[PDB]
Amino acid sequence: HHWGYGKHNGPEHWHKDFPIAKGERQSPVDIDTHTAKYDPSLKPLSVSYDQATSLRILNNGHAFNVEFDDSQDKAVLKGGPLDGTYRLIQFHFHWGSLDGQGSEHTVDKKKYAAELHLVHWNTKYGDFGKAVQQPDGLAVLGIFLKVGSAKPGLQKVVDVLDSIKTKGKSADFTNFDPRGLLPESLDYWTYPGSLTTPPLLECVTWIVLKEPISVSSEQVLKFRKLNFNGEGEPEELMVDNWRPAQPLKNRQIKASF
Ligand SMILES: NS(=O)(=O)/N=C1/NCCS1
Ligand SMILES: [Zn+2]
Repeated sequence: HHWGYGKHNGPEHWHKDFPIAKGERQSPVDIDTHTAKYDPSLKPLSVSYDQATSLRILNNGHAFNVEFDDSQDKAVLKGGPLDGTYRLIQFHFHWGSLDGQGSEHTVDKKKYAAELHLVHWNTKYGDFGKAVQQPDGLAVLGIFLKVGSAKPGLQKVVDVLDSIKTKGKSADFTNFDPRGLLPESLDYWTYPGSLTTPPLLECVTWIVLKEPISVSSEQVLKFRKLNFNGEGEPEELMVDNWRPAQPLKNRQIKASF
């Protein structure tokens, strides 16, 4: 009976195996744009993905991860609220069964069709596993997806999904450029939070871009053809793999703009 997104194992049940689900800095959250305050102490955000080196794509039964070679300082996030350098290790998405839902964060209660998470770890801790024992161990760059025009930079991901339909399948996925997934503007909101999947660790500085990217209906429809189940098992489409907004508690959301 492991965790998932269904009636009997979904987000309302995670707290039994992962009590931090009811913690003081859980994610995602609703971003109330009128209560968010501009912070002139934030330095410019630096997304440096030119030497990023993707290696593989994997269906983990919860989403798909595009994994990077993080053995050297290549694809990094710096600046903004961050102290020091954070290295990209993977990205993945959360999405819905319908275009009117799928994002994890919300903006004045608005749900987007999907949300992209670029996961980075603080290099002062040496690797990802040590970083997730630290309150400033991770930085996740969150980007909203709306349905409209296609995102050309996403198509290479879309086109490999047929080869990883089911849980545990993976494929070679070299030379993917994550710069092709970024909107024009780097205007963001930031707050301290957590991973949004078990184990829900409270190690994340969230950086959520204000400008969504547009993807086409055909692109998101291909996400929704993935499966939560493994091969040869009854089909459960991989849809609505998002955690709803959690209590803000004693936090302030800051704006960079
Ligand atoms: N959705 S998320 O990016 O906050 N969750 C994660 N769990 C494992 C590392 S990334
Ligand atoms: Zn995520």
